[PDB]
Amino acid sequence: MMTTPELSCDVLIIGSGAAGLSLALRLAEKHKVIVLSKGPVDSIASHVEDTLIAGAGICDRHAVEFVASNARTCVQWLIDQGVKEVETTLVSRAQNHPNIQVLERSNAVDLIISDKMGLPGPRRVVGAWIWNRNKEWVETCHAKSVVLATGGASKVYQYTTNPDISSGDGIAMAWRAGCRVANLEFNQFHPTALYHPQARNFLLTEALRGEGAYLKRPDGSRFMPDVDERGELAPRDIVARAIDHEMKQLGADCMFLDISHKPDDFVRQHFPMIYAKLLDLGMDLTKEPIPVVPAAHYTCGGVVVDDYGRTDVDGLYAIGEVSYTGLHGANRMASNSLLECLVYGWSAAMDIDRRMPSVHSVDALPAWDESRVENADERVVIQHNWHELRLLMWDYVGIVRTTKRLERALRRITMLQQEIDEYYANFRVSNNLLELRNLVQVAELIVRCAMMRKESRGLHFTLDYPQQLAESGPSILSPLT
Ligand SMILES: N[C@@H](CC(=O)O)C(=O)O
Repeated sequence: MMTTPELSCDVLIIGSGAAGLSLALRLAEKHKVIVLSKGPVDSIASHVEDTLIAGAGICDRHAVEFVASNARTCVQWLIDQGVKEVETTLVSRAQNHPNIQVLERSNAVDLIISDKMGLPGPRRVVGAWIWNRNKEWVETCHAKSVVLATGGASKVYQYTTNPDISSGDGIAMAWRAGCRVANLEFNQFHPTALYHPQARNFLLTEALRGEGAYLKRPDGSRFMPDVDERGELAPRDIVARAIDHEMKQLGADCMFLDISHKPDDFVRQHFPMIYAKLLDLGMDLTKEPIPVVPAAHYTCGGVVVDDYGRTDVDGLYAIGEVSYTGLHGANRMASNSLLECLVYGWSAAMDIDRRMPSVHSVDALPAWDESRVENADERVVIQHNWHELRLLMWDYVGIVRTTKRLERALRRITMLQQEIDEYYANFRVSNNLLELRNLVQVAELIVRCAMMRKESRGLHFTLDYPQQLAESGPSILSPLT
């Protein structure tokens, strides 16, 4: 049962995006930090008002003012660290810091909570079990504090702009550890991702439509003027809903983006990189329409945190897209996702620093169960379930929602949960199984938040409740009820 941990640190940071790496640089000035990477590593007043408007009336004003007031000093700190040229600096710094150990190709399995090993005092995180992909075994990491910085949950959807950072593992682990989550119905979709077998999540920018690109049905006709007087210039969420409608109504695999009516020099001049990438895949931006589908892009909800980035579990923090701070409300304003992870990283660091002397090391932790069950055919079904989840979320908790579609999603999600419990119990850990467990867990939370909201607001659009409620707030789920 109890054994000496393979790994020990003062702060375990799960996730290696901008949020995780910038917090790592802050804390590693004083503390031993491990970073787990899944793969290779205007006035304040107007910002506040713009954020509140973007959030469609359910922003937490306290959080909005917190981020807007501290934005400039936290961005200056980032610049002084030596500044996606931000990622180049952060990755280089994190890999060359004496007090940071970057562990690549390692997946957190679950958080180790003190009350499950008879430690006295209020329950707190004391470490995590970690799947080492190169060694194919589960290790134990002792940590005095743990920070979730794993990104969002967009991978629950079959189309996603950034799959490698959107598996929802931080949200699922926090839920299993007893944390509230919130606002998981507010998922931002990019309207025009390239639909091609070798697209590698390539995005067609809205600048194409800004310069006059048309959005076409498979038969060549333009659908945007039929639904919005601004046509292809409508706001992002309106374009995404229209594409979703056309695809589902027509049973079409994709819509099409076409600038071919513009002269060829106009196209090559304004979008040289887009023109270059598409001809490499066999598509001519100056002659033919480009196949596009919407794609899940950003999770405005997540693990509930306070001003310090503290979750409901002592010692456990969450910053960046994995967290729900209240900053965003029902939608996202562009620049706020970076400001959020800098400001809450600063305040998390302050709290972690002040808390550290009171935390005493644990010299023995519960080892991972043997988990030796193996059936090769059942292992293949894990992949079927993974695809089934991502498709049902696209259909039933997608861009356009209805009450009856949400019911179908919850029914299937519940079935998958019960099957996972029944069929994969004590299965040997694998990346696919961990991802399936987490995707299904977070899908349940997403659909339960979407079902709670009896109105259309921001990123939550339901045909059954087209209007906004006069008074509203966030959708909060508790695992303790
Ligand atoms: N904090 C990053 C994403 C992340 O790593 O959570 C951003 O949204 O800018």
